[PDB]
Amino acid sequence: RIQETQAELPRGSIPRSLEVILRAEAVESAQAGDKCDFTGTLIVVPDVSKLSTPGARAETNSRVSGVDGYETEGIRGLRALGVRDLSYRLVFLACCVAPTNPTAESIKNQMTVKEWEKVFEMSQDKNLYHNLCTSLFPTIHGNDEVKRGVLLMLFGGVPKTTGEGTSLRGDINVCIVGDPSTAKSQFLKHVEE
Amino acid sequence: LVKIPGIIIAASAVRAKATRISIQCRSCRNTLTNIAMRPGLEGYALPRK
Ligand SMILES: Nc1ncnc2c1ncn2[C@@H]1O[C@H](COP(=O)(O)OP(=O)(O)O)[C@@H](O)[C@H]1O
Ligand SMILES: [Mg+2]
Ligand SMILES: [Zn+2]
Repeated sequence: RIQETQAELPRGSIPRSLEVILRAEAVESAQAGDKCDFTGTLIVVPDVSKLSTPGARAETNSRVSGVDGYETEGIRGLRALGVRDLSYRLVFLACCVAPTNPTAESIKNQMTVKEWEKVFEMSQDKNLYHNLCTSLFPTIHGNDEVKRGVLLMLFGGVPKTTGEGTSLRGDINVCIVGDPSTAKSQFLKHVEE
Repeated sequence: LVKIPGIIIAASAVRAKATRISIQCRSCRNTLTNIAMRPGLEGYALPRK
């Protein structure tokens, strides 16, 4: 199942939902929560309980009439002429699925030479501690402690397990309490973006 | 349609043949009426339902 994104919403409208079908190799990809582009076809599939009122329907061209004792009444007449209700729904078949915007060895191999050059340039800078604070939060004034804490939470720690069957946390949790208008929701919005 | 001469040597008795028939149901006593029979030496098969 896929959903229309927020940027495509018109005034006062709920996002549209659509069904996508994957066949064979393309079945693997497109996990839940992703934001992806699809390329394929738009195809019509029949439906059953759409018509509570009579609508378009099919029949046979043969000019056949009933005989006494076998008169083409309701049920028998409909079954004899092969009448089917024409109901339909729209379904999308996908042949290509891609990310809208795109195991350490695998990550290293995926990156190109220029991307790896940029990564290495970033790696050996002490100002990485400072510049990352200003880059993610350019407009918010002060509160550098909160920026450092949020960056540390983003990078996170290492999880471990012990021999007795217990487990140890590797994640970090952060709480912010403040007076009104102290840019408290701006950090949340920036991290969401 | 054909035209043929001949000499008649045998003639059976005059009998009765039905052209319109009506039948009745055993249980609800409903009726089917005014069923047209075919001319000539042709029969008719009663319905079952
Ligand atoms: N230190 C700051 N630097 C820049 N803008 C600020 C700062 N403090 C407050 N603001 C502005 O004031 C508003 C604060 O509202 P908000 O952060 O939603 O308050 P709260 O999160 O406490 O409900 C924001 O729109 C923000 O633009
Ligand atoms: Mg707020
Ligand atoms: Zn009956």
